[PDB]
Amino acid sequence: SMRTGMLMEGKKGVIIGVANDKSLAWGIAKAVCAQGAEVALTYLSETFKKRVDPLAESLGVKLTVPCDVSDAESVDNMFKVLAEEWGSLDFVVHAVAFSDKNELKGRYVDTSLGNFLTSMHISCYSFTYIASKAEPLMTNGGSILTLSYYGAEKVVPHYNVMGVCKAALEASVKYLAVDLGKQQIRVNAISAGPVRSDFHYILTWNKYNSPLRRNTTLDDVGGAALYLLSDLGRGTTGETVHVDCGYHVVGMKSVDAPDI
Amino acid sequence: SMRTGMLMEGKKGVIIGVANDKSLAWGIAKAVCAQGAEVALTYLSETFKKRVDPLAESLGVKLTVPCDVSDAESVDNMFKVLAEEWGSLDFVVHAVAFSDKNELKGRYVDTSLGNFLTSMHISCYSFTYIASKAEPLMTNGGSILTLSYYGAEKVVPHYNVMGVCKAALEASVKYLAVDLGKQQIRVNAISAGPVRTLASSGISDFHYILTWNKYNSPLRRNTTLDDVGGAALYLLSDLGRGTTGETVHVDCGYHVVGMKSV
Repeated sequence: SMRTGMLMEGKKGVIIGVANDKSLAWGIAKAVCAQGAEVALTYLSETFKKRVDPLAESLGVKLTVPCDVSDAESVDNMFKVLAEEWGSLDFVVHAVAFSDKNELKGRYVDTSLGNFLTSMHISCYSFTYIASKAEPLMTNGGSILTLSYYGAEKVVPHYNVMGVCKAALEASVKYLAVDLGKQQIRVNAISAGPVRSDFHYILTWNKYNSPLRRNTTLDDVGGAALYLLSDLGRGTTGETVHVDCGYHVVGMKSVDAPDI
Repeated sequence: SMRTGMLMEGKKGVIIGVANDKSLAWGIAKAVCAQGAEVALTYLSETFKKRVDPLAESLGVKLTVPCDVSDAESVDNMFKVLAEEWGSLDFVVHAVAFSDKNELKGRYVDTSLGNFLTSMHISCYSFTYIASKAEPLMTNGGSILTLSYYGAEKVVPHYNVMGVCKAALEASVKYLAVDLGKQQIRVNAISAGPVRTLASSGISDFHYILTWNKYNSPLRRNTTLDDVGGAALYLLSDLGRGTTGETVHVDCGYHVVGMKSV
């Protein structure tokens, strides 16, 4: 639980998507809390609250609030609570995605309408709606951040409809940046490499072929989130920053990496 | 009505989205028909058959079929009709998009859920569904084409959720190209510059968009239906056999402009 710097001192923000200590949302929470941020964590509903409690305790988080990002009334209530507790907000982190697991295993061309719309609602639209509700609380400027992946830009096998959803999200970041920039609110994404069967293969491929010859870590993603959410990042908006050990630059499997 | 070449001789295909003679879909139809294609034109419902009849007659099109891309049964019936008439298909052109006109006037951040979902369904998902229906009719290869716009890539006015929908569409093109390429089916998009379709739309932002593109594009003119037709001829004919997953800009160069023409 050790705080190690003061880069986020005096900044208050909500992180949406921390359900365990292995996730990207957790890596970001740990990084900003270690730099003095005052954080609220969300949990899906009362039934799943006891899972967030100890994560909040280790971070030093004192405010946890219910939020189901597919439910407009739940999101509205969450911001009402933050408004009452804090009056203003400095940052929002949106680390939530959803898509049908079985359709990911199939071909993209076989995607069903229901899965397409559900995935788009949770993975893409929720960010826009959340941004709309955060705006009146972010009077003194601030920073809103979401997460993406290289499958938004190039075809990654079995990422299917999530690639399409993340492409939509990356575009939404740009349109949001224009709307919210009038209030000095930045809007950005981190395009993260995979962090350590299908998943094992993608992770190994990234290890073998990335320029740094390692996988992305939670600490890497936390560092980038600190840039974007602190005063260091005041001049960057509408951007998708790759935090993937350089994988995005590679146009072909390394000649001396093994095929797998 | 006069055929001028043979680039599409022996190719059969369906064009979805021709409702008048001013649209991109019409420009494409005119171009492929003039090169010898056998074309089927869709119309939205029985109400609109009167509007498409004279367009089809002037193109020499003998097959028209209902197709409302929000209704899976309608789409399924359309491909049933093509399979019965032709047995196989060489090309598909998808020129359909929809969003709530009132939300376009406002801010992207105020987009409603209903508008987002409906725009996504019609403007992006329908292309994927149509591609899935075409696949078994194109075992011998061919070409599937959709339309996009620079608002998919960069923020432009009076576009809002359509920018997000088009970005999703351009990503879907890439995924579809991987799925359908083993069968030698190419999947591509044309990112077209704005064209005047109405004498006056009554929307100042549209006048602005058109004017800005005209004066600041490298060619110092607006995109025409002929321009888009020619690009479609590349992508849909044998000339385009080696290109797939691509979004080709047919916008008089506007996409390269970082500031303004001097």
